Amino acid sequence: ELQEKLIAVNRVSKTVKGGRIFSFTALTVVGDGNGRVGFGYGKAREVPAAIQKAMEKARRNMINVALNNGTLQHPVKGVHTGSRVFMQPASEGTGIIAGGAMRAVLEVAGVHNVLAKAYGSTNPINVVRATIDGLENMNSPEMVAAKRGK
RNA sequence: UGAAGAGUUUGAUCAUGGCUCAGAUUGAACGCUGGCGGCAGGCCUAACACAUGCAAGUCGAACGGUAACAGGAAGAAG
Repeated sequence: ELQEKLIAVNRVSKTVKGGRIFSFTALTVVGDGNGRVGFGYGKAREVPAAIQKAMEKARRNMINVALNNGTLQHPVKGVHTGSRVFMQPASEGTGIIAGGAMRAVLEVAGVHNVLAKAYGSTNPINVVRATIDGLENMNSPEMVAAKRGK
């Protein structure tokens, strides 16, 4: 299945000793379609090449996440320095909501049922890794079943 | 009876930090402009001040009476 997404495109326009920049920086997400998620970043002269520079590392970057029935069931926080994320379970027929970064990271996890909010710096390249830090913080009833007793 | 986001410090970027916008209520008020109806609201101001009128009356099954209308009678007459 295809799940891969583009979060943001940013145009670079400053002047340097090599001349004036005409480049684009991209941020993307992919995952494995079975339990892993990841992201990638990259700058290039053309947007399809920036997207590929990002996608090729977004196809390598992985972390495993406990994703019981493709849904969130507990309240969870995530952090990266100035950027914070908070995610909670939604009701029947409700879900995302929130900034375009969280909206993409949850699709590569197969999830929709989340009430999401961001706090502090809304910076995209931090709030993405703060969302992934919040998925390191995600737990499952199937893993707690292997912890209980003894 | 349930959960955000976006504009914005620069030659850049990331923190830290304040500013801003889509929204809404009202005895509102102003201007352009205004087809029907129902329901609601309509002197917050000068606790400053009024000509005029209305707004709180009524019972004769408590009653001395009779200003009137019916009915009888009397009578001035007609």
